Amino acid sequence: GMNIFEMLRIDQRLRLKIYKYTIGIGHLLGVITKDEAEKLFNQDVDAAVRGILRNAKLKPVYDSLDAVRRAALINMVFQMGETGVAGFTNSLRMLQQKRWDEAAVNLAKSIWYNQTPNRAKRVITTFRTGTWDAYAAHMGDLPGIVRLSIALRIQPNDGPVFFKRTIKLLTGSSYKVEVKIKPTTLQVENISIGGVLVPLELKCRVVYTGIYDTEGVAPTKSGERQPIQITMPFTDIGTFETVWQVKFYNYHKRDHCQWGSPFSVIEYECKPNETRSLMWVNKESFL
Repeated sequence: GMNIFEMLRIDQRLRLKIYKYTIGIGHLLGVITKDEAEKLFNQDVDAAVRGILRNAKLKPVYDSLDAVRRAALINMVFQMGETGVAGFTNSLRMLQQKRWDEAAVNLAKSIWYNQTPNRAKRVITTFRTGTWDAYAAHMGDLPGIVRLSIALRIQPNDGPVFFKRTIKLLTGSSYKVEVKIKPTTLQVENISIGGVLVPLELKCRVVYTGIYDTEGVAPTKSGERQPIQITMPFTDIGTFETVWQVKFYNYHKRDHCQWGSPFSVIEYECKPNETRSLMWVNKESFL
């Protein structure tokens, strides 16, 4: 009995305070309650279906679709409005004609996909298959988002780190690590960086610090890069894990870690889940 309401609860974060303007479960436009957000959400789903049915470009497609694929169309209209979705002229035709694979391929070429690829890929799987397969692993998503940032500075002079995205690191060195987490109540004890354990201590988003030691790390073979696993368990909400692509340089080639594109921080948007082996890592931004 999965349905559009639960689908949108997975795809659209809930906010009780205005944010860019927007509030509730993606209600476009200063503090509302949970029940009032839920009523607004139900009204907004209603408005999306009413907009489909009034629109001469969307109603015939909607009518022709099964209940599951109808939810995918409502999801798009909820996200971007009736007029925007009615602009998907070719894909709509493909859906009406039961050309599920062509529609799915065409929808993924859109700027919509590029702007919100995780949500778009789920919506597209729903159109393609007429099943809720793409939402199965999101059963149990926690309602909130986790934001965390990781920054490195080379000691002793708080020096910058550069990419070229391949991060350029120096062996035989010490880096100050800063991890900033929202919400501030979340707790971590350690981050592992390529198998190097970095104990983290809270100071003062909430800010954790440690020191990442690269003494004894082998330099990367010339013209090659390498992944390093990044792992940070949280106390209750699961484990953050990702890969960085890095090149390690020795003392003689240290000039390579003095030039390039700097990154002050990498920002991650994550979504915890009750039972998934790892939190969802939805966005990574080098800044």
